Amino acid sequence: LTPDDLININMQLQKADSAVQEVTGLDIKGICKALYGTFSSSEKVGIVPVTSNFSASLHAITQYFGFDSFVTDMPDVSGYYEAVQNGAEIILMADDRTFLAHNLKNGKMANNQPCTGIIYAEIASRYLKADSKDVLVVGLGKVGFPGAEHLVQKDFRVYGYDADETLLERATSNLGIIPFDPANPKKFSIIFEATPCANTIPEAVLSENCVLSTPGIPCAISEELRDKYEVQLIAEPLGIGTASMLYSVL
Ligand SMILES: NC(=O)c1ccc[n+]([C@@H]2O[C@H](COP(=O)([O-])OP(=O)(O)OC[C@H]3O[C@@H](n4cnc5c(N)ncnc54)[C@H](O)[C@@H]3O)[C@@H](O)[C@H]2O)c1
Ligand SMILES: [Mg+2]
Ligand code: NA
Repeated sequence: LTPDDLININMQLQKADSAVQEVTGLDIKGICKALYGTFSSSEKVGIVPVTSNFSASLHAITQYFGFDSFVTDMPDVSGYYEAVQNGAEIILMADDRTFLAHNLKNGKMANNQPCTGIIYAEIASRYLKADSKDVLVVGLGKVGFPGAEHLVQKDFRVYGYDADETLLERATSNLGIIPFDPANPKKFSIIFEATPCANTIPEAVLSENCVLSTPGIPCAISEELRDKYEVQLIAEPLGIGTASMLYSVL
């Protein structure tokens, strides 16, 4: 990582912590502890690079959350061996399809996708100044679906939309979410987006001071629409989802 990148990671996490605290009354750590019922004892976490930067970002992130983390010198299997040999209690590693946390002490394993969906949906659901239990979920994929599922389990009135009609069909029958028509816009104060696309939240769906909790990249909404409605944005590239994985595994 360049000097700029390191500054950016800490800046984004601090900014994310403030935004989450403003919205929910708790920081990311607080959200995680309440979500999972776990507490951190500064567990030793071995981050192993996989050949199928990212790991350097993970190191900065895990240190920020108080973990005793290190990155192995070797990648892949040699790295895994090195991590276990050096007393890693939790292993953190990713290929192109899967990013996992594996707690070797208790056997618990986390997948980044549902962990990210759940925490971003949790943050959204815990908006203190919410005037209803209506929540809009945009994107019902590997991150969105678990997020919507969590909101349903918390007895929220969950509206969902996905541009993939088959996935929308699946979610509407298996989860019991209300299919949302973007052409029939109702106003929401709680929005959860999990899409790799921009401009996915129509203006007409927005109300003033609404919370948009989104792990999606690029941003679901433009800066101009964000400013016009004073949207309380919760958006961070990696750390929040990583914290969710670690706490879910403790
Ligand atoms: N910030 C983080 O920590 C973090 C962690 C994991 C993933 N992500 C990001 O979250 C995003 C979603 O991840 P994923 O694994 O669920 O992807 P995915 O492909 O499994 O799901 C994305 C879904 O969004 C839907 N979609 C696309 N455009 C849409 C539109 N205009 N309206 C409604 N739905 C639309 C697609 O049909 C798809 O089902 C990705 O950008 C990913 O990189 C972020
Ligand atoms: Mg994140
Ligand atoms: Na997006």
